[PDB]
Amino acid sequence: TKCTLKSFTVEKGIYQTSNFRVQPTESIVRFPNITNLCPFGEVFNATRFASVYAWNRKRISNCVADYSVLYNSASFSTFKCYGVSPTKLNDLCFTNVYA
Amino acid sequence: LTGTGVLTESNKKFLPFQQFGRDIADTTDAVRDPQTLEILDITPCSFGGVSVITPGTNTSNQVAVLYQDVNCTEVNVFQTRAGCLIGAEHVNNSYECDIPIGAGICASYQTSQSIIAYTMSLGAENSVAYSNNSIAIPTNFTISVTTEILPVSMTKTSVDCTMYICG
Amino acid sequence: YTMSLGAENSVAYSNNSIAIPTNFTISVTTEILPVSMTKTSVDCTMYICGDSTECSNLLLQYGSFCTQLNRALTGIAVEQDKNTQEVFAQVKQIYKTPPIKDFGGFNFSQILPDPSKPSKRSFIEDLLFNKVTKFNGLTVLPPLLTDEMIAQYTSALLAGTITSGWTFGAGAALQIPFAMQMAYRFNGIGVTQNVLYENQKLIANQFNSAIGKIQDSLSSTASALGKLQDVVNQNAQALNTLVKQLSSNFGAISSVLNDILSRLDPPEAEVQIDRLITGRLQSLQTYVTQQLIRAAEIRASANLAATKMSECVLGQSKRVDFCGKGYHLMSFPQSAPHGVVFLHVTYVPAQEKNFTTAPAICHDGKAHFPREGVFVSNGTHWFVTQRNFYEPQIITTDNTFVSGNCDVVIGIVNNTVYDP
Amino acid sequence: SALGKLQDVVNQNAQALNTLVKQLSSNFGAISSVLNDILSRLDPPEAEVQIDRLITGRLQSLQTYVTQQLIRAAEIRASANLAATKMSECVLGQSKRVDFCGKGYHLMSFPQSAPHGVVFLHVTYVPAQEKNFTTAPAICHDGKAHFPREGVFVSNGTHWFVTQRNFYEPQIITTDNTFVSGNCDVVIGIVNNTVYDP
Ligand SMILES: *[C@@H]1O[C@H](CO)[C@@H](O[C@@H]2O[C@H](CO)[C@@H](O)[C@H](O)[C@H]2NC(C)=O)[C@H](O)[C@H]1NC(C)=O
Ligand SMILES: *[C@@H]1O[C@H](CO)[C@@H](O[C@@H]2O[C@H](CO)[C@@H](O)[C@H](O)[C@H]2NC(C)=O)[C@H](O)[C@H]1NC(C)=O
Ligand SMILES: *[C@@H]1O[C@H](CO)[C@@H](O[C@@H]2O[C@H](CO)[C@@H](O)[C@H](O)[C@H]2NC(C)=O)[C@H](O)[C@H]1NC(C)=O
Ligand SMILES: *[C@@H]1O[C@H](CO)[C@@H](O[C@@H]2O[C@H](CO)[C@@H](O)[C@H](O)[C@H]2NC(C)=O)[C@H](O)[C@H]1NC(C)=O
Ligand SMILES: *[C@@H]1O[C@H](CO)[C@@H](O[C@@H]2O[C@H](CO)[C@@H](O)[C@H](O)[C@H]2NC(C)=O)[C@H](O)[C@H]1NC(C)=O
Ligand SMILES: *[C@@H]1O[C@H](CO)[C@@H](O[C@@H]2O[C@H](CO)[C@@H](O)[C@H](O)[C@H]2NC(C)=O)[C@H](O)[C@H]1NC(C)=O
Ligand SMILES: *[C@@H]1O[C@H](CO)[C@@H](O[C@@H]2O[C@H](CO)[C@@H](O)[C@H](O)[C@H]2NC(C)=O)[C@H](O)[C@H]1NC(C)=O
Ligand SMILES: *[C@@H]1O[C@H](CO)[C@@H](O)[C@H](O)[C@H]1NC(C)=O
Ligand SMILES: *[C@@H]1O[C@H](CO)[C@@H](O)[C@H](O)[C@H]1NC(C)=O
Ligand SMILES: *[C@@H]1O[C@H](CO)[C@@H](O)[C@H](O)[C@H]1NC(C)=O
Ligand SMILES: *[C@@H]1O[C@H](CO)[C@@H](O)[C@H](O)[C@H]1NC(C)=O
Ligand SMILES: *[C@@H]1O[C@H](CO)[C@@H](O)[C@H](O)[C@H]1NC(C)=O
Ligand SMILES: *[C@@H]1O[C@H](CO)[C@@H](O)[C@H](O)[C@H]1NC(C)=O
Ligand SMILES: *[C@@H]1O[C@H](CO)[C@@H](O)[C@H](O)[C@H]1NC(C)=O
Ligand SMILES: *[C@@H]1O[C@H](CO)[C@@H](O)[C@H](O)[C@H]1NC(C)=O
Repeated sequence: TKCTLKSFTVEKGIYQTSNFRVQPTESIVRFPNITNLCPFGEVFNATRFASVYAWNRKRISNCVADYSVLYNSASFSTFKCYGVSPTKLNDLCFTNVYA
Repeated sequence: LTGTGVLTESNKKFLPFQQFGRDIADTTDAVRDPQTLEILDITPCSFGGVSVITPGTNTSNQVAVLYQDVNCTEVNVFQTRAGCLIGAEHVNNSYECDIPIGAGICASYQTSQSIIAYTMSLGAENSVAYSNNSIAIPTNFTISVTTEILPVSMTKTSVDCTMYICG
Repeated sequence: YTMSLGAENSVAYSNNSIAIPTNFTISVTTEILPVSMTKTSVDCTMYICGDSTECSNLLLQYGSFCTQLNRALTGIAVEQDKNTQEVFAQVKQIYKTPPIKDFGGFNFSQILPDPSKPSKRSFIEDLLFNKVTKFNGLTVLPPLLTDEMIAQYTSALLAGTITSGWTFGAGAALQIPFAMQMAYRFNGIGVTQNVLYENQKLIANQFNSAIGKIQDSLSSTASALGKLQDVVNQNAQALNTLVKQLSSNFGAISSVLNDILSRLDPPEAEVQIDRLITGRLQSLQTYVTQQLIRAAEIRASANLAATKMSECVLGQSKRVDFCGKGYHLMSFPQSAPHGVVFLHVTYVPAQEKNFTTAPAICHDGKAHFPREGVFVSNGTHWFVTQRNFYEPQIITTDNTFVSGNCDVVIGIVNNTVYDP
Repeated sequence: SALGKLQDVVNQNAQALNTLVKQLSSNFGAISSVLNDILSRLDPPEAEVQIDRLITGRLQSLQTYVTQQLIRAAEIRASANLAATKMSECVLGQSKRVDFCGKGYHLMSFPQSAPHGVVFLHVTYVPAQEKNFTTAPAICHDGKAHFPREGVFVSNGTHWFVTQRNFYEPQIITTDNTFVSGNCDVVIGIVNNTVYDP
């Protein structure tokens, strides 16, 4: 109450000073149980690439995506993300991924 | 999708293509467990305002705490319709309202002294001796003087908007 | 179509004709006033930054914007109880009616508390309550005075008015027969008490019928309480708007704070959060401002209701149309959801005759004027009668006074004045 | 506490100004709440952005202050109008309005000035002591029903008197105190007595 009123003296009455909230005790993490690794190797490290007018699209579905290798590898000259951050990517699910 | 809340069983019949539910505020209402296809309601972890009922610090540092619109569960405990009141002694005797709590309940600092809570009195009971052929006529009178205080004006402030914003 | 401005009715005005009512009706009207509004309270921190430490830390950069809104809402919540207290808690004691309802033929069973209910409310109060009908830091506080306590206060005021007239308002409740109370109320409107006593059965029957009509109106016309239903609707609408504002983006990539925090690093999340904080803080400021303006309107209405209670229920009003159309006799308060309903019992002239009049009568050259009332002629004989009710009396020296002579008063006519 | 209604007004205005002054310490998203520290550190292309953020925050703060002042001023104006009404219909005249000028039957009022307000001393007449008297709506004499011109009929158990409603002052019932209307067969509860003819 003293902090709420910014004073060391509190006048007689009833004051609303805070809000009671039962804090959580533990975290619950749920994900589909699957051990497949997403084939990021054969997309980046492929021998031959397609021309930009006929750019090749690959569909990634139903696999555990290990994005650590990507931002941890230093071969790449350009690495820029939009709409999401690389650090918060490893802990994030997607319906589909398109490469 | 992350958040904090109590996960409970539900009777919400989600369609096979629906994975998440939302409330009016666009927050998550329920989820389908990705491992077992059941619908779980997400109820934000209970909460409510906290009010401190206290006599002035020039008298005593004892306080009572009112947890607004909650049950005396998740939190000398008195459950009222205003919330769960902890620290105030419940007294059967009524008195005039001092520090209002709500829902007819008021609190005060009284007797050795402590904070008490009670249902406030509305006034003394006084029946009128009514009958069809009896009239009461005053035989004496008193001249009384009362004080009525009214605001008329308020401080005539003026703010230099340019100097205030860009001094 | 072009609306009509009521029916056209010319008055048969002339310089020597007066219309005096020969009959009257007792009417009961309903005046409904808002008294209080929902005591909302918003946790500005939980609303803006719910369960997010980063958002809260950004919110701290706006200083007192949060706590001054909590203060403004507290001020409103407090004045809502002040308004209720000022309207209903005007009696120092709790009065109760006698077990025998010997009120001269006046039936009050429909406005007095019904001891058989779980809450001692009147029948009409029950009718009124049956017509008027989250987790984001938005709460509603209960009123300080519960519905039962309001019903008890209206019961005390009604029992006082019925058994002691206006004496309980000024001081102590002084018992008086109800018929005599009405006799005083009639004298207060310029109608001699003998009219009440001679027609007591008719007046009581008209009163009972008017009350039955009030019950039928409240029981059948839902719109009768619109002034109070709109208040409930306005507060519900305000809260729904505030809640809907949480779904807005305000320029952010997403309205959901957790979806921003789980996707962007601090250097970008802080910008998106600042955008949401600005939007939600502006939304709260708009809500609070609307609540302050509406609260000021409600306060003005509550002050009007308190004025009517004091000068209408506890006393007798000489103010025209302050307490309903007609000559005010008495009023009865009733509680209602977030408001008060007054049943105003008034005297309205009902039937009239065309009489010839004169400002004065000559007798021996003296000009005689009425002490009270006016002179009337039915075409052959002159009488003096009270202005608001035809009751012809012989013109005598105890009804009139002499001032001046026949050569001064314009329109004076010749007659005789009986000397008892 | 007797003057709380006026002390609160001073406090409310002081609080509004103190809030406004405290608002100068907020960053509103800027690197610093102090404008000179922004100007002394950033070039115009960045200083203008930080300044726009501070201007937006401080302008919103002023708008909030002004809105609160307009609402409070409207409340004060309504109170002042009520005070003027009481002054005119209470001090300058005599109020017939029940409880408009204090509890009781209003006699007179006296104005007093006060800081940012007015205090009225209302002098009222309040009945103090009462006795239980028997009453009747009318008295029969020769078959005529006599009603009081002013006051009511009372009986102490043996004799009937007429007295003013608000103060016990028994007088002999005479033809100069009552009037005749109708007869004994109409008024419910009429009692027998005698009417003195002076
Ligand atoms: C009306 O009441 C007043 C007081 O309320 C009476 O005045 C008192 O009378 C007694 C005599 O019995 C004195 O001893 C007191 O000193 C008086 N008080 C004051 C303030 O003067 C007054 O006598 C009563 N009148 C009647 C007719 O009984
Ligand atoms: C005054 O008006 C009332 C009704 O407005 C009259 O009461 C009615 O009188 C008729 C007889 O003419 C009865 O048949 C009705 O039943 C009465 N109604 C009620 C409710 O009692 C009353 O008679 C009129 N008086 C005068 C003198 O005209
Ligand atoms: C006052 O009016 C009520 C109804 O408006 C009367 O109550 C009725 O009494 C009759 C018996 O004569 C019953 O048959 C009805 O069912 C009652 N109705 C209700 C709603 O209670 C009451 O008796 C009247 N009081 C007087 C003294 O006449
Ligand atoms: C005007 O009123 C007077 C007084 O009532 C009427 O005079 C009476 O008329 C009746 C006839 O119905 C006679 O029986 C009475 O003897 C008359 N009394 C007196 C003192 O004259 C008079 O007729 C009325 N005139 C009109 C036009 O209504
Ligand atoms: C009322 O009576 C008076 C007298 O009692 C009338 O006065 C007469 O007026 C005429 C016209 O001027 C004179 O010739 C008479 O001499 C007057 N009478 C007397 C006794 O001097 C008066 O006109 C009468 N008015 C009406 C309307 O009848
Ligand atoms: C009612 O008041 C009358 C009027 O004073 C009382 O009659 C008087 O009583 C006294 C006794 O104290 C006698 O001395 C008077 O002569 C009586 N006067 C008359 C005109 O009767 C009467 O006694 C009172 N009764 C009660 C019950 O108080
Ligand atoms: C008041 O006095 C009158 C007489 O002046 C009483 O009238 C009598 O009533 C009885 C019963 O009906 C008759 O038998 C008598 O003949 C009536 N007297 C006369 C002279 O006609 C009347 O009852 C009295 N009322 C009260 C309440 O005492
Ligand atoms: C890519 O594949 C070739 C096989 O031709 C292998 O030698 C090389 O090490 C691979 N690089 C990475 C980064 O996996
Ligand atoms: C505190 O209470 C004492 C009485 O014990 C009084 O003298 C003193 O002035 C009070 N102080 C304040 C700030 O009210
Ligand atoms: C609190 O919970 C108990 C059961 O645990 C229940 O009986 C009681 O009515 C509840 N009170 C409120 C105010 O919800
Ligand atoms: C108050 O009275 C009730 C009976 O109505 C009783 O059950 C209760 O124990 C009493 N409590 C106290 C503190 O006296
Ligand atoms: C009084 O006279 C006017 C003259 O126009 C007439 O219309 C009216 O009906 C008359 N009143 C009665 C009661 O006859
Ligand atoms: C009323 O007016 C008419 C004509 O306007 C006039 O002849 C008559 O004398 C007037 N009556 C009175 C009492 O003035
Ligand atoms: C009048 O009689 C009633 C009977 O209940 C009594 O209570 C009351 O005190 C009496 N009046 C006075 C002034 O004593
Ligand atoms: C007053 O009521 C009693 C019983 O309630 C009755 O006996 C008496 O006659 C009534 N008096 C009048 C004047 O109606």
